[PDB]
Amino acid sequence: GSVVELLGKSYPQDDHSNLTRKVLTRVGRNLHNQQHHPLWLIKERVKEHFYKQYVGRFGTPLFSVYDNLSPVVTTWQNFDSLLIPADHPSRKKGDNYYLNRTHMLRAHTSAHQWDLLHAGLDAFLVVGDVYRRDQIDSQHYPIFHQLEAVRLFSKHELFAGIKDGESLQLFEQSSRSAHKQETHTMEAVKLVEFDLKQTLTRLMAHLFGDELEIRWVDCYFPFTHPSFEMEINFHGEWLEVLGCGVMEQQLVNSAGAQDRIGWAFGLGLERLAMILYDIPDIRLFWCEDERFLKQFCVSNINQKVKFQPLSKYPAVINDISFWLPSENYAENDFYDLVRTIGGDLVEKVDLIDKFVHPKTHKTSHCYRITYRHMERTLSQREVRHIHQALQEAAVQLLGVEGRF
RNA sequence: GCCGAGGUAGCUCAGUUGGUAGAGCAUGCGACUGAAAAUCGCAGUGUCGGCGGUUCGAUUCUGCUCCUCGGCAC
Repeated sequence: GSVVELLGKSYPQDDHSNLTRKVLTRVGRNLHNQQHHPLWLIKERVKEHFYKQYVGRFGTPLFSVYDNLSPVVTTWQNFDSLLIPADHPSRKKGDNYYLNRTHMLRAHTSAHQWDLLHAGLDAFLVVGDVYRRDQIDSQHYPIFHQLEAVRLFSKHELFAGIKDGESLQLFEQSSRSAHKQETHTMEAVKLVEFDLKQTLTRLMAHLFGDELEIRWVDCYFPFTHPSFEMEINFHGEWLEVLGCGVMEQQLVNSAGAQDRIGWAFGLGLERLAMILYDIPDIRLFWCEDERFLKQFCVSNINQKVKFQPLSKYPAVINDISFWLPSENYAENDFYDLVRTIGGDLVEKVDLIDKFVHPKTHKTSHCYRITYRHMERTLSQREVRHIHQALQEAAVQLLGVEGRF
């Protein structure tokens, strides 16, 4: 192509330019907004915590969210503004999706970190979709989303609530130790790290509970100094969820906060929403079968769910109707006998009709049992025995008169 | 980035030693039922992944690509 139009804009090409048809379809999909989409939950699920938990100044929260931003970011943005050196590994063409040499599809939300600073925000969140060209397996995929967050602080406030003897210039000419920026102070550092570590420890528990195995491991980031990587154990093996550290000053000073300090952090909604929901193969996140997108109904974000596998095989539906016996009979009783008699491979049951006979005045119910194996395709003959093993069981043990 | 397996009716797949293709589950009408299910009778469906190539003729053979799945690995 001579050019490529993405969002009311067309971009030239070159040996950098490498966007595939496949990938491209996705862009603008903005999944972290399909409301009842796991990814979105984690957004308010996280948007909320911060709303309640923090509010600097009056009733205006300090963490102002941005959930709809242009993935198509310049280059200076995604790399340069974050002090990322030239020829740095992560600038490999076969890792990033470039439109042209100077414009690409943000590899990380950390790309906006600079603009927002410059602007005026001193505290914010950015939830979006990002791309990274790579494999496609259980835990990796062309496209995913990130929730990034950032907070700054005032020199007369970082400390403040301290034995008010202001002999604490939030930063000097020291030196970069594996523990602080050459232009930072231990007291200042140790604090925000606490806040950053703090805010995060707090935020996690809120989401997961307080029975989560979590630790910090030291790491590296071109745009943060003390860098830590929050990992979370579950299933027996420790998994990872985010990246964070204080903010690199140069980065800040360059922007519009020559006299401030702060921390940044961005997490992977797929990662979180995967443990928090027991969805194993990231890919599923792009499934459309009701059997999926719905498992995440709930009238409350903070509510919890536990992914039901979901077999991609022919289902074999049968119906069973019976007249109800007076006085004793509750729905959940019949839902268990089904799940008891030939259960384990039922997937779903629905009440498809409540008929109150006009003359006998006896009630009838019609349940729709959706048989469906997870490994093979089930035959009518294989099933029926099960269904039948419920017709002569539903009677005896439930006290119904079987319309069959 | 590399190595292997594949893209065929809604879903899962089989087949044609090359002459435009099926089985199970699902779907539609009839009977039965207040309405269903099961049951019995009848029926339908696919540009057989996209582009070229060998051949009288390809979904079946070759060459490329796109996509999917898996295994190794940056």
